[PDB]
Amino acid sequence: SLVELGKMILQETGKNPVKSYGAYGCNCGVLGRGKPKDATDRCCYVHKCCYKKLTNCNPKKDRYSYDWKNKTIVCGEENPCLKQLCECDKAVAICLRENKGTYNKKRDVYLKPFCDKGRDC
Amino acid sequence: SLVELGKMILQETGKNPVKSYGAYGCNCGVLGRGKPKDATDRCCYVHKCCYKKLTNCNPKKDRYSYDWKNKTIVCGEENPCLKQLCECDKAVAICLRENKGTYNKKRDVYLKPFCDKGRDC
Repeated sequence: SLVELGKMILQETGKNPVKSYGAYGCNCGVLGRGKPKDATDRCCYVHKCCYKKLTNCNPKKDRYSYDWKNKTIVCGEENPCLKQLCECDKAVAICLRENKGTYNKKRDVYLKPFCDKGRDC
Repeated sequence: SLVELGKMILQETGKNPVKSYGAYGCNCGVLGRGKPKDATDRCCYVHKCCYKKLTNCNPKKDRYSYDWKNKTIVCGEENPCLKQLCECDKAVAICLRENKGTYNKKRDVYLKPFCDKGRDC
């Protein structure tokens, strides 16, 4: 859920996940997918397609455990669905950190007027 | 939708809805419910119980029309679902305005600093 995902983003990027990625581009936050605007948007695109392959758990509400060892997200053993979900969340947190260099404040809202329909995952 | 809900909260409270309420307490913003920490937190708890009654529409995605008359939110006539959704969104904006005097900036973060399981809607 967002408790784990938002914490990972905070730990990797240092940014408020709700205010910085709650509605970034066409793919970051809620409101689904779309053709990505930038590298940051592409990370969230990757992420939501990771989520869609998961069907035995609920990424929105299911909780899971992980720990922070040597400043690295270490996913715990849960079951396979929850461990797969942990890995999706870890991947996007690292991705967003690596593309902070091109984060653009221009694209942080909720109407999505220019977002095109995304291709199938 | 999210657009109308955020616009209402801005019009009533004068605050940035995402920065001020995107993660306030246990019930404001971020998905999930819990024992409210104060009155502002309780406004969002009632709001999420309001949403759960609705099945014929999507609260997050479905747009509805409302108006601003005599500095008052006035819901348009929509269908019964969208009308009830507008009235839920209107009540949460008014409630947050009413309880601004006890707004506690110790409480606007998303990890759910640790909330107890909420009572049933």
